[PDB]
Amino acid sequence: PPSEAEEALIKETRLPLTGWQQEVDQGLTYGLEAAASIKDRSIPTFSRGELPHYAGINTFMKAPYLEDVREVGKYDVAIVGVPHDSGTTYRPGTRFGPQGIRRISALYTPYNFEMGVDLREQISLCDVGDIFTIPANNEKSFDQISKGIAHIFSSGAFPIILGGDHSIGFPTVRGICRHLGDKKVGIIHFDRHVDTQETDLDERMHTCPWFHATNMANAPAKNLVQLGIGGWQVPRQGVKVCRERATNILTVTDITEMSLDAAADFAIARATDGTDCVWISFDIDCIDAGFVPGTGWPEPGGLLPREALYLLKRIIRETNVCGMEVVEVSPPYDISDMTSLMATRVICDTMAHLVVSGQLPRTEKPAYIHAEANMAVD
Amino acid sequence: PPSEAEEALIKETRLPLTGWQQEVDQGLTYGLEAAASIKDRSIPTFSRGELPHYAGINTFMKAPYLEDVREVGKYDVAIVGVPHDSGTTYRPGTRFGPQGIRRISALYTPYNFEMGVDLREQISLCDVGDIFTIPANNEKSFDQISKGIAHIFSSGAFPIILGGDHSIGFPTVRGICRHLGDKKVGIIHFDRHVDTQETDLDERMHTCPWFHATNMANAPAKNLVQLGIGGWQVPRQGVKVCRERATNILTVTDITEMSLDAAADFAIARATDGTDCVWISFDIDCIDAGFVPGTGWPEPGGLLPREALYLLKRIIRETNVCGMEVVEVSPPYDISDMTSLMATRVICDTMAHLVVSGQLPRTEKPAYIHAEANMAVD
Amino acid sequence: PPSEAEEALIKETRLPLTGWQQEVDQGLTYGLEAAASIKDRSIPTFSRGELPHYAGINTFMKAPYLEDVREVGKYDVAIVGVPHDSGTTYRPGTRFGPQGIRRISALYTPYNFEMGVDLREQISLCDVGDIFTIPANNEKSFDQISKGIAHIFSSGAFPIILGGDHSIGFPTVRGICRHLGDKKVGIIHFDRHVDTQETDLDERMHTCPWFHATNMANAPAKNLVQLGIGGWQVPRQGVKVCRERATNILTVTDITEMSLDAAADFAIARATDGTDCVWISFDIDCIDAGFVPGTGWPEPGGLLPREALYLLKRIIRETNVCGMEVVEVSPPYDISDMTSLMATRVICDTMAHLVVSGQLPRTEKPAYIHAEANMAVD
Amino acid sequence: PPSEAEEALIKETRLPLTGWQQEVDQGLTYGLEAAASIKDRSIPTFSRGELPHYAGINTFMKAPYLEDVREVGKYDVAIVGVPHDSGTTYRPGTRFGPQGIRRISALYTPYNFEMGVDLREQISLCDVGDIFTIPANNEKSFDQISKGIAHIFSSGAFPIILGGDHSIGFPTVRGICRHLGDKKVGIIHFDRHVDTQETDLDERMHTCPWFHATNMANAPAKNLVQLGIGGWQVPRQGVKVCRERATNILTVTDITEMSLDAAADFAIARATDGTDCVWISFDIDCIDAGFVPGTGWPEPGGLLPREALYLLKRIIRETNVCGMEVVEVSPPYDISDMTSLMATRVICDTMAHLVVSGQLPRTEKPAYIHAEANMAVD
Amino acid sequence: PPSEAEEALIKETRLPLTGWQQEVDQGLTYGLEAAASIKDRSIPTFSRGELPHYAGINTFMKAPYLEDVREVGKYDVAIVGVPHDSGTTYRPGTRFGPQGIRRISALYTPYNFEMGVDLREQISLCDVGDIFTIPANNEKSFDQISKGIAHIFSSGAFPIILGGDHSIGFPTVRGICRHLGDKKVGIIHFDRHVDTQETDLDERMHTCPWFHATNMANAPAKNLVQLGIGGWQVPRQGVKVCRERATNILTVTDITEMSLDAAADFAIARATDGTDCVWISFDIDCIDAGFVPGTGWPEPGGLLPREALYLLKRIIRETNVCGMEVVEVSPPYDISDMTSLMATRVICDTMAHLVVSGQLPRTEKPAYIHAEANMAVD
Ligand SMILES: [Ca+2]
Ligand SMILES: [Ca+2]
Ligand SMILES: [Ca+2]
Ligand SMILES: [Ca+2]
Ligand SMILES: [Ca+2]
Ligand SMILES: [Ca+2]
Ligand SMILES: [Ca+2]
Ligand SMILES: [Ca+2]
Ligand SMILES: [Ca+2]
Ligand SMILES: [Ca+2]
Repeated sequence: PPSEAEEALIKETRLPLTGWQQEVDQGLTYGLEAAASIKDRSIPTFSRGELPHYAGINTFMKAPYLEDVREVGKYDVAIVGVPHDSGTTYRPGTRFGPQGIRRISALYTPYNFEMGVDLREQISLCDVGDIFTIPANNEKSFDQISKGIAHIFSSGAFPIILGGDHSIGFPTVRGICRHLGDKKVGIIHFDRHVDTQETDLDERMHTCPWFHATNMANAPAKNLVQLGIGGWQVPRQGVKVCRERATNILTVTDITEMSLDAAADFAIARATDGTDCVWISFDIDCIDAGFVPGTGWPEPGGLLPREALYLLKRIIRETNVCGMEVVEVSPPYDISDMTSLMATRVICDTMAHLVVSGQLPRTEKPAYIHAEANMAVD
Repeated sequence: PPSEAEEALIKETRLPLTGWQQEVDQGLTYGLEAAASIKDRSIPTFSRGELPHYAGINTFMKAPYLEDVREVGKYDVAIVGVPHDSGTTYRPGTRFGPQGIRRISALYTPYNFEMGVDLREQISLCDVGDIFTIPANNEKSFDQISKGIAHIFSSGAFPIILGGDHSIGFPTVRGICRHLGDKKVGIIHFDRHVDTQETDLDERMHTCPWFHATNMANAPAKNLVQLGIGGWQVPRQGVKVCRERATNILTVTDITEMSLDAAADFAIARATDGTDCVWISFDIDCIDAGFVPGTGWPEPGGLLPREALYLLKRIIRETNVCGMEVVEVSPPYDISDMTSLMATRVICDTMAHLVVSGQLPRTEKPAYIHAEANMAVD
Repeated sequence: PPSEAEEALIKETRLPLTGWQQEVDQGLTYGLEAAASIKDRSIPTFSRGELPHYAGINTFMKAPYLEDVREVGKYDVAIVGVPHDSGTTYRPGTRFGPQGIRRISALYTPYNFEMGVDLREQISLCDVGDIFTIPANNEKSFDQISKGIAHIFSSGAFPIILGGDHSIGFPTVRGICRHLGDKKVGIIHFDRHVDTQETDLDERMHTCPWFHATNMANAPAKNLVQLGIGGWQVPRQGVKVCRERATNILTVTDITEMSLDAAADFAIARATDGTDCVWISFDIDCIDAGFVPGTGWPEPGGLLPREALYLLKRIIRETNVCGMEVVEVSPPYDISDMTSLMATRVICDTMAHLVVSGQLPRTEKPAYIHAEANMAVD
Repeated sequence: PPSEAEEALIKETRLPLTGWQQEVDQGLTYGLEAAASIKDRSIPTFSRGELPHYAGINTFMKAPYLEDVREVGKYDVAIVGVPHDSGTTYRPGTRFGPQGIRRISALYTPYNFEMGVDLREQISLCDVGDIFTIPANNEKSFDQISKGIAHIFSSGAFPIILGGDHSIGFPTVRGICRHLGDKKVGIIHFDRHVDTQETDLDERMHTCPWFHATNMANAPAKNLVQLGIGGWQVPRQGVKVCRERATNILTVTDITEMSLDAAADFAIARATDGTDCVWISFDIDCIDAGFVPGTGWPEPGGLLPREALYLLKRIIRETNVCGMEVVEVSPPYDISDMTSLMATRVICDTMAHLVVSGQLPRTEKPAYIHAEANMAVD
Repeated sequence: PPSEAEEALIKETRLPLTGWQQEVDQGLTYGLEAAASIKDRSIPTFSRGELPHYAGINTFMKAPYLEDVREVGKYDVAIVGVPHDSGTTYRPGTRFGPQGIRRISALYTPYNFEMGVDLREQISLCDVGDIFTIPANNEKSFDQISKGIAHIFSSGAFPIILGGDHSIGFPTVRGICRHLGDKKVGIIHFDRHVDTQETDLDERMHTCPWFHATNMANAPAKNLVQLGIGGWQVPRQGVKVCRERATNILTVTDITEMSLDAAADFAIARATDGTDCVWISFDIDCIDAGFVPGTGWPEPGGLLPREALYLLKRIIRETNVCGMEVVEVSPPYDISDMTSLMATRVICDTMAHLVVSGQLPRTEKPAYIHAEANMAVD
């Protein structure tokens, strides 16, 4: 058989360069041709585009900033920041998650070697900026989040949420469910922590999103899949809810003992049994603490990066994904954006798996998207 | 007499709110009205504008990003980043100066209390992004810098350069001089270091800009004013040039002994005697090292922040300023953007002094701006 | 005249050692005598007390932890943490302010050289731990804060609040006013920022405490003194309130130009004219940013440490102080607890000035303390 | 069979102590005997040698500094720093790579437990300091690097290069090839990134070394082995060159799927097929980002430390190695020299594998070293 | 009158370049001529000497490392590290003080602008490395320190000690006194802390050096001058000793109120009245904590850098100085070597004041140096 590297070289030949040339051409018009001493005449005077990586205004992957969010339906993918840390029960700082992710994403090119995907050539991506979150009122912030996510989801753009603490899992899923009609969504949750209790410190904090999301008819708790649960921070109150609502859990040791392929098989089967789409909710703290210091609830003995990324390869390519959030990156506790980088990799890999599996670009709005918002979903 | 505080309260009443309302209105159109639970209906769903400060895409002071640089002449002020550290002789990292300055500038409002200036109401400001610098070839990077700065300067927009190491003082001033005709520019240089030697490590590095700038006829060395020189890093080769070319120097002890007012009088008189405009070149390392850890050549015993800022009040308001650069901020060596914040304060104070003194907005292009570039200035 | 140092040596002779011996004796009983090889038989086996400074459980200044808060009236001073950052409009992290202050306070002894004060000998101090704050609901957190501060204040113990963001200035002052009857309190506010607007991001955040506090009859806005206001972060909305309510403001330049003694005279006269006590609200960001990197709204050109500490000497010793809060220390943004240390110094100096001026220990409850809570003060 | 630990105890008995005693004796002569209260009379007054580890002047592993580089041929191994970051396309800082590596190397002893190697007893090692690099002119810096590396290589000393960004792979290999005559060198490249494009930002940067090295007749692209390629930073321009020149690539997943032994077999076979020696070029970023934060292009999902070190065991012991470089350590982005430590381990393990396999010390100059420099190799 | 800057330009003309040329010439011999593309033929291939500043082996100011300490009497100044933190009562880490000072000293040139001093031209300086300190036994470490300092002092070289915690003040002064015969030394001590108690934590720690030093007949307590004492960390036990032994103390407020000139007059008069030489003992924590975060006992409200440096100008130039130590730099708590830089500035300024005042180079051994060690001084 050919190696992955040998296939990668062949796949690269199949990718076009029209998106690259478009950016070069616009850069030369809007940034001027370079000074006379520059030999490569694709270089402008003012950086306009990907290069140099260390320069420029940092939107996610230097995607266009879409100021007018009413136009978001014109894009295959919309990156949206949710700078919300009012749900944090230990360290705050994840209100800057979106900023750290955007900053470090400038290191990347739009191309993935192993998969032969070039997002600049194969999808349209925009960055719509951030939800106007409300630090002093978690519930008001939830209402802002749901309205913005509902707007993006109903437009047909695929939403990728930069968190923000995990409490946002309730208002993001609520925003989706406002436009699901009677369709059902399975939640695939990567986390050490079950996040299923009712209240924490008198409010609906990051330990509580799935209690409230699975109270909605569109999100069955029996289709909630929780990958990586364990350690010393899993609240007993949440465990009780998982047991009584019959959620689907694998610990880290379950995953490594059964094999990653069997663990992914479990997640796919359980999340899709009686649902129409799947929501991916990736808590960066599911990765062993040694790789993600910039997070509020680090825990040793988590998933290693290649394990988490392989699980994503299986799950994203084999389910109908309606959106994703990557939560709990907390830049004030990070070192050289290590944790933001891990989150960026999850986001970019996910987009590439959606391309490989033919889910993006979409040729039509998915059947599960309903234009009228059901404001009584919760 | 009335206190500064009493005058500030009166001055604030004289400022309009049309620029504020314009941003609110655009934010509501482009970011949607807020969710129903939000009481303040100036708040949108998506952050679009100043608020929240911790959110959004970080251009300088959240000014509009001007993608099409050919339109820069429509703005009173253009912020331009010069992410260039090929001139550094000790620590690199100031290629990220523009990024750190943009990031921390989100903390500011457009309004200065003591001066009664609101930049959102009184000027138009844009951020044109960054010059496409050339890390492996200082001279090519210089050529890019001069072309971009010449473009901005000739448009009539007032250029504010975010450095970048001090080597850029040559290509920025060269860019200006390309459009000065036979007019002369006095350079007011805040620094512990004279920056006047011919080469360093075989090239034109940050210790060399003024040797090469004052070789140009438009920039007389006799009008170069160097405020703060001293310590253990001033190269003897540069001192020799200062002596032979008769530059105007005050040490930190000279400044504090003679009084800040007398020091400013000296700078104004010497920089304007036989010149038509003044270029401000502010090396962040002129501030005592305890306030600016994120820099390549820190030195104890520098200016204290209030001293540097008072000197700027006198100098900016009493000279005809053609542009400014703030150089040597090196975020990798900083703590919580302390050094970027000091540079942001210098930049914003300067804009406010230009407003107070009636230099901005301009009612016409200044007499010293010539449309045709003299590419043989150097 | 004798120098301050000469007076300090004489003052030290006047201090007893009974409090020291009491701690040594308890340490030997509860921590055992030392191993046989230890020569100094005041040393125990287990650290119990001040020594070693790097060891032990970190309450503030290693004061006794008062588990049963119903007993707080037995102490001259009660340290209370308010780990609240739901009012932050830029960086969070000041929910850990109390932790950083407690940690670094282990460096101190109970004795101040220049003042000849030994708090271990001259007052009883306890640490009551922290208010149970509510990160997801600023208003609920306010209600907790007011109840706890009211409890401490009404007991007769002098309350020192470790913040926490400045939004807590409303619930702390509200807690005091619940027990002031019809007596009036003047607020002496050290800050670059006026903190007087009505709402921010739809809530009562750290820019808003004094709008809401001076709406209470017991806290006249005409007695609010604001020392250090200036820079680029002072919201215009707050300036409008200061003007319309006639608060008393001095900028940093006002203070340094008029002399610290004249500035203190102004603060004392204005805060005490028609009031019965004074509340001290010290925002750590009033100190120049170079000294306080661990804060959410740093600003260059602030007060230097010796200036702020001298103002405190004048103000604390010459007013009848009912309590104090030190706010906005944000350890995640600090370097080696520099900012926590500055706050610790403010707190300890204040206690020493209260001792020097004869305000502590109290011989009786002050006339302004009313036992029944007026829950309708706001 | 005996365990590795059991073999290690036996191997240690076979190592002499003459090199240790020589250092002790010189230390006592040059550093004086210890004060009278010191019992171990191998201790001097002044640290001179390995001990204490936290003390002294930090050459690599506290090896002798060879001031006169003309004498380098007297040593089995010469450590040379290349403080060069003009080839960096994102973060600079690797100009301090050599400093960080030297600093943290003081933690090590000269002895490896598992291999039973003591470099103080079995080889002569010197530190020749650093190449005088040229930050403002990448090409001039390349010329300095090639001259210095050619000098060391032609002397018969085994060169170990402390980088410095990967752009130096061209001038280091060029320096070797100047003295290879018509002999051929296979390059074994550990990296996530192919580093094979022609120019980047108009120059020959760290993404370009192997394009230019394999243009030389002595370095066949068909013998270039690239271990670990993948992620989102592999430039398409480089992939095209790899395909057209038929380089040998394994991804991380290829390596882990095929087994480390099979991956090493592949590297050995392909790099030695038609070559006379092998150059090892180890980019620290081939290790998963969680272990190497101090680097310019970190990437998740890389090699784990034990995987990289096992590959080195197989490859170094089973090829004729002519030199090695370890590149891209960037101390400004590191935490407690973690990344410098990983690079130190690679360097020291490599020396030990050369000893175990009988490649060092050399009994004669290798047949492939030619005394006359071919300055036209490129 | 001429400004300091005008005098500096004239003074620079009076300095030779023979020391510079000597280093250039040796660098070209030992580091080879540069590659052909380098235009400045003073540049070698291998860095050998001052340049580049970011390169090379870091001895203090890149001075020659004197391996054979028996030759130290051939040098005007000997830098000696004392990597000792067994006397620390709060934070350790100052065992790395010498390393941080050496590292950051590479930023400096040998020339001071304001004073017109070039140490490369006017003195011979060596770095003798570090004392072999004994972390587990403070008293054994003291014995090593005294033997090494006695050796350097008796040779006629001027000793500059890089600490290390202040406990070393006893063994360093003891080393000097072993060679003072019956001559007397006045100690000028810059510190917030008196450092005069008998024991701390059962041993002679950094709070105790002057108790034990002034027990020696050669060091009269009545000539001990303590500049900057104050704050909350001054132990009462030490204050008692200061009072009973009649030491000479000025607080920070004493110094600023009386004027720096009067404070220096006091220090000079009191330290020299009945003594033959003066020992300078500079605790970095005498500087306000905002400038020196890397220290074990930081304190707000200290000296500002320019104040401390001016005091040194007066004191060093007007006393007969026999040696100096700069203590308590703790790199693990520093930010970007800020604190090491302040200590480097103190050291270099001191050398320059010794040159300006004609104390170095010495034309003969000072009358107070006795060749035979009096081992019974203590
Ligand atoms: Ca979670
Ligand atoms: Ca979690
Ligand atoms: Ca400069
Ligand atoms: Ca400078
Ligand atoms: Ca405040
Ligand atoms: Ca404030
Ligand atoms: Ca590489
Ligand atoms: Ca790489
Ligand atoms: Ca001391
Ligand atoms: Ca001290």
